Amino acid sequence: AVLEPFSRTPVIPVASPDPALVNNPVVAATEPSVVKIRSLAPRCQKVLEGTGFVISPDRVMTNAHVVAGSNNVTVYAGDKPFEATVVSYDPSVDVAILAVPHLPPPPLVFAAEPAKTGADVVVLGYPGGGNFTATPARIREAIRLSGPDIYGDPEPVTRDVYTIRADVEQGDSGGPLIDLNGQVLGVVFGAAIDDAETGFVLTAGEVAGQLAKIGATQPVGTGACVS
Amino acid sequence: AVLEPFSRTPVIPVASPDPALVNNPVVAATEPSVVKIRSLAPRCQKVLEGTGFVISPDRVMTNAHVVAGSNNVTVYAGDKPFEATVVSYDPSVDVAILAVPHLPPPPLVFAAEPAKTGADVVVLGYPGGGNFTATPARIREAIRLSGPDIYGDPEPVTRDVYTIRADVEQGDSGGPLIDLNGQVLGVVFGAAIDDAETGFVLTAGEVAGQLAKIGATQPVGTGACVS
Repeated sequence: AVLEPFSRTPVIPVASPDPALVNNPVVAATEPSVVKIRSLAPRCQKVLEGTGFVISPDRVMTNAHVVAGSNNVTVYAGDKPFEATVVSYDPSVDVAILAVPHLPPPPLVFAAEPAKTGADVVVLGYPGGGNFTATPARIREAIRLSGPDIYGDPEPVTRDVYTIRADVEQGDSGGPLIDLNGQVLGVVFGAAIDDAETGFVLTAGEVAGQLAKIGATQPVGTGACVS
Repeated sequence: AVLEPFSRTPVIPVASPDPALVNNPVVAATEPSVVKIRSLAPRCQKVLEGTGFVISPDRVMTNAHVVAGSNNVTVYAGDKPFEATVVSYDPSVDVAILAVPHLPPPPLVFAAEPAKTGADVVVLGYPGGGNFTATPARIREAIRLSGPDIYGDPEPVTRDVYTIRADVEQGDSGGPLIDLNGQVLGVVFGAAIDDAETGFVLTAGEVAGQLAKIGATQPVGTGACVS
């Protein structure tokens, strides 16, 4: 008889994030390029709020689920609204790119190399659709994560992610995980259900393919409401 | 005490469709402009097949649910495949428009006036992804139908539809309901669940708004897999 429990390796244990990261000079320097996204989604009977960041002039990256099902997307930078168009939308990888004419802040650069276990990193975003907040974090591990896409479609997806030790909050989706150099390590998208202090981040490598469509100008749809 | 059953008016009873409609000269004349659609949908672990029809040179109308979740759409006319691009996709009304370069058959015209109860009409399409089939039909009523969109999103939709007396088959979705003049009265999309010989057709008026995007050229997404 082979016994039939299911087991998996735990998320890599790492030290508590350094609380002082909230005051690291990288936070204030990066903040202008981290934007709030508000999406009206009457089909879903919701207003969605999340975070994005500038990837090139007039181009903002966020998660697909931050705009899924919506019919109007506004980007806020420096407490000012900017009209946005969804020009790339990928519910499998979970990334959207927005065209945002005349958006003042400069782009952030994706980090050239992967982060290492135990590294000090920072989640930047807008919890609750409120004020900009830096959330101290620590890298646990780069993993290949398999699971459903944002719609729960039949065929699962496999993506390169970081697990992090952090308290990721609703509204942080779409924001960057930055290193202490102010470069983007990935896009924060989720939190563990059962593992309280664990967040999930799409790696820079995982989202890189989306940039092939950065030159798009026409609106693409925003798909179904997330269940 | 007010009693609490639910009641509704029955679909309008009408005579059985005239079986001779399969041989009406309008069928053969319209057939070249009624195309088969095959959509590869690996996200949904399915191949989807339905029907569409030419609405303007190199432009085909079908239902959104005929291409929902797919990543490749082929149009077949005269037993030949044509590459297609989804350039408009509306899961609320349930209509997609395909750009189909160098598609030989001519367009069909939308009928200028609504059909009347009892009118002889014909459902044209490709049941089971097989051979072209004309299905005799009879108009029951033009109604305003409320219900969920194709994804079961929270907010219901209200659409102008015909109910018809007909045996609508899987694969007929997206095909035209034609009058005896060979003009398009609407787009066949569904069948009653409990009322066996009843089909549902989006009216010409209901789908007319989609034509505002007929000049689109860039691909839009195909949304979520229908559950």
